[PDB]
Amino acid sequence: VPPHPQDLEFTRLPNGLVIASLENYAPASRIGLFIKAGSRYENSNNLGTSHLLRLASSLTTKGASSFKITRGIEAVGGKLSVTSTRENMAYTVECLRDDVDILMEFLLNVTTAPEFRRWEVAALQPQLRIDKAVALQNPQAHVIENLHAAAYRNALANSLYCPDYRIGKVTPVELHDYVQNHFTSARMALIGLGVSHPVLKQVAEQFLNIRGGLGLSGAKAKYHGGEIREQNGDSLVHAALVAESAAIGSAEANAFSVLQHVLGAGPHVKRGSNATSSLYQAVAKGVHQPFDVSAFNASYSDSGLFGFYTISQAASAGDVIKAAYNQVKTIAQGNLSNPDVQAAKNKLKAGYLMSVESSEGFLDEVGSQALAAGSYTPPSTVLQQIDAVADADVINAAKKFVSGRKSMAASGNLGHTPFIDEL
Amino acid sequence: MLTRFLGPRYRQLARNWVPTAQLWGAVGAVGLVWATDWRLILDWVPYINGKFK
Amino acid sequence: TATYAQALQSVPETQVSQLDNGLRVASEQSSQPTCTVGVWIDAGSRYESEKNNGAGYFVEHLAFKGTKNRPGNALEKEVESMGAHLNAYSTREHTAYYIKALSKDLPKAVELLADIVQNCSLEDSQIEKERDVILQELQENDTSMRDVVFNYLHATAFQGTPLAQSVEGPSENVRKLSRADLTEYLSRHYKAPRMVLAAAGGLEHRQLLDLAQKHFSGLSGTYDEDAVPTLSPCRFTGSQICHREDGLPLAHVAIAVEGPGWAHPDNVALQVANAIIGHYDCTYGGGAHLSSPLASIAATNKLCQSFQTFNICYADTGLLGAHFVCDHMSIDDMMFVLQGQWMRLCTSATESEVLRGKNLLRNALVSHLDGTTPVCEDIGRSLLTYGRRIPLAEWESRIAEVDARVVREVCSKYFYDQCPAVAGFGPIEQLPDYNRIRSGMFWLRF
Amino acid sequence: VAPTLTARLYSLLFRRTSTFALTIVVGALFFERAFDQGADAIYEHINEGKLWKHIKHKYEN
Amino acid sequence: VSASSRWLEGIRKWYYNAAGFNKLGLMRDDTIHENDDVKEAIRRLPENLYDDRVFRIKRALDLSMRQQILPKEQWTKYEEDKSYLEPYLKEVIRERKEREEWAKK
Repeated sequence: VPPHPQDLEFTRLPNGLVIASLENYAPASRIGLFIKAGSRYENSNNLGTSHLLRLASSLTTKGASSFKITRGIEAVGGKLSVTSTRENMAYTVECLRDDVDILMEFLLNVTTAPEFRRWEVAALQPQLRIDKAVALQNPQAHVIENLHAAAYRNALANSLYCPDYRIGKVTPVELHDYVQNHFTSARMALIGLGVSHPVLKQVAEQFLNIRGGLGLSGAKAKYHGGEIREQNGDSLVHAALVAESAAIGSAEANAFSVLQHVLGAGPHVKRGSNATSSLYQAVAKGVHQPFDVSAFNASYSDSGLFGFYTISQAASAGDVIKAAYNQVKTIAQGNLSNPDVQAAKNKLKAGYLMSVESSEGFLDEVGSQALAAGSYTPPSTVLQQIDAVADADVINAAKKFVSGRKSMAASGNLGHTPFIDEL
Repeated sequence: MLTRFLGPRYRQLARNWVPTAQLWGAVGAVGLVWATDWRLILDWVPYINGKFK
Repeated sequence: TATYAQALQSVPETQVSQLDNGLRVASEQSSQPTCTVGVWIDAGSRYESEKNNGAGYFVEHLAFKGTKNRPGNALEKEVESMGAHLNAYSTREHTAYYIKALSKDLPKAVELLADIVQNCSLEDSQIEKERDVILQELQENDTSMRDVVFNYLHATAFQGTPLAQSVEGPSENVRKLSRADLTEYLSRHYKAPRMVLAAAGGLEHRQLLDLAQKHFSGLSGTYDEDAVPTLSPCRFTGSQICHREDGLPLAHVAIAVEGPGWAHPDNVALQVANAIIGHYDCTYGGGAHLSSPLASIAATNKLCQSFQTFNICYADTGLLGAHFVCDHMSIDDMMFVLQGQWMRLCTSATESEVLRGKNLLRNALVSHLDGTTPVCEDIGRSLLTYGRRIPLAEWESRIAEVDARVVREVCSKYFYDQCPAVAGFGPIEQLPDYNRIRSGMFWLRF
Repeated sequence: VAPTLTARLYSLLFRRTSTFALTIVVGALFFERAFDQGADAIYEHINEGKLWKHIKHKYEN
Repeated sequence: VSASSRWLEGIRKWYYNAAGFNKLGLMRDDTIHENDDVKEAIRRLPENLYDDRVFRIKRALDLSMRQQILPKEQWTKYEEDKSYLEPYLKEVIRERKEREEWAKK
């Protein structure tokens, strides 16, 4: 006999800040401050500033020295983590119910009263290089960073990791400027889990009334296209082929999400043939041995990148890519079932529901929604939105991929990896 | 300015090391006694009465 | 607003029910539209012979490749089409097969699990394809220094016992295991009183029961009797295995004393002490200011790339200790500091740090039990090892009772002047000699 | 009264280096006396030439 | 404010002149004994002050070597004597003291 739940409470303040909270009667609490401050807001003169910032969450603040932040949070066994995407930065803090108050305070201090002391910032610079090396050991991270650099000329082109030439060069004044102009009320959302609406609303009215920065979601990402190639010798070639798709929130985005499942995202069975994966079976048919494929789908506030990603031996790259590309073409020409779209819809819905099963997944979805839409859309209506996607919408998205100017990134021994020209 | 070492943890520290500091002193004592043949202290021990009277 | 303490009481009691088999069926109903169903089995590798070793790992590979009612790839097609996820694991002591799916799909999910766990089609052509797959996996696992060291540590700590064996088996067994071998291992272990159907999410316990009788009725009933052995204890040894290899760039070291098994009440105090020592990694923010002295000294002096304490549990024994990764010239300092912390805790543990340990442990417990999947797993595993589901309120009570005195008494019992099992791999010229590691397990101050 | 014997010695006295030392020092004291008298008596028996003769000359003081 | 404060101020000025670091172009903070708190404050100084501080010490050690002294006009004047280190030292101490409070509980 589980307790009857609670509804999420949502509130836009007149200054643009959003507050959302759910009272799950959980032993622990989760508070996140979501901010529209991701790397897309960086420019040519300050690249990497949002990286160093992401790594600077425990430097001294007015009201809380570094030592305190660390000892204080660890004394109650909680967490402080900052997670970034090209669009947002999210400061999440976790602890048992009884301790929300002190964690909330450190959170506010990290996000609204950072001091960025010269010497503490100088000591932190080398962490960019350690942090970046660790991310870059996954071939995917280089690829996706180059994919974005190749696709856009602008903001979404920026990297999530500080460019090497900037390591050691980002200044305390640049961190201060980045905070003052992006960490403002109209660009922020305070989400809570295991707390109460009045408390979050009180906190937001007392401490989150900051405004004097920039305004909307961008300078506007100008999709451009092109390709970046990194010779490597890794035995395995990683490649990503993509085209401009649709901005998040729009009906077309859902069509792309359904297309992603028609083609194939991750696996569902441990060590499986991946029978329902269109891309996989299509490559497998003519390629014998080590390989992987998956559709890729990135959606942003004012743009989107959809296509596929392949991993294969250096000599099979061309074949794998060509087989994959042709498979999409097949759906663009109309060869798409109805039970296929149905299966894709089920894969997409089951997965989304699975994505918000836990506190971490739920909180991130609520926070991102607050930023992108300024709303909270219940799982029922998301399931409804997915259902509205027709077969022709999926066919149309495929058709958009096939004829749109492409973008591509690839790493490995590229001797048999095609150039777009050749696709 | 030795007020740095005054608090609950240091008080807990001191206690955890007492049985040990006490047993180290028993070692030091018997050790001193047996090594100089401390007449005064030894004569009370049952055996080890190798000084008759 | 509810307190932490009050929230522990609000967690719905896990419902346990038994079939006329020995199949226990347990569930924790929540309000989620998603769920996780699975079968936990008291089968591992600690149950295997020597010639046989790798048997279950081999079955795991065949498990999702065809049943008699669902051939070659038909099963995959069903799981994938409903958007579900099918996974599985196997340790030295436990095997699991679980489906993560939408709540409506519970009937089908149990039905599939049943088919997989009983009517498995170990078809010759497939068992033959799987030997190449597993050998490749062995080649892969060799590159993971960390996986290697824990297999080494097990192999030395548990020398001539079944616990010294790895889950996957030696290559010679992979290439020789027959269908007969597999079928026999299945017959011996995959039987009702040794399995638990577990679920978590939007399900009512009766549904689970109905499904358990509907699709699992047909095991142990007309079965059991003679040929069902228990588990023999495994002697812990206490020694060292050093695999010198200067070609690898960082050394991996794993050291541990013998811990008590799953059952023992004192795993809680050990987990508190371990928490105080904690873990570190070069990507942690907060270097110098970290509470844990090991972590702090490791960060400032740059004595490692990572370290983690652990408390591994088996039937009546376990490995309690730490593992670290570091540069060739830092192995000695790293050991000194590690050992220095164990003794400090054995003798001079203070109160404030014990509250931190307890607090880190309350957060870990609850943070982990978040989502249908970890909870379902928790139910299945618990019943296999505890016979009960231990509610959070009880774990809280057990944690709450730990004070400094307990830590220094419980750490003393396991660490103070005991022989460790040491496993090293990589550039280990500076791994201290065994006698010296042994002499760091006690202190002359004390 | 044999396996548990060296076990008790370890449990009650050898575990801590405190007791370990205290015991060998308490153990050095008694041992000195027992070895001294015990060895004097062995040196005493194999001889009987020195001050066993004392009973005569003295006493007349 | 009045007669008394000026008298304590002139006594301080008198000690200053008698102390004689001014004669070697030194500033008060250049004479501080280097313990850890201080070593850290020196570290935390900005580029300019740090460079000026080394030149002053060098100028003095050089003078001190040949046992000479600066012309009177180049002596540092009291209260034109910038205590550049103080704020840094103060904060380093404040930081240490907090560590110390935490170490008691």
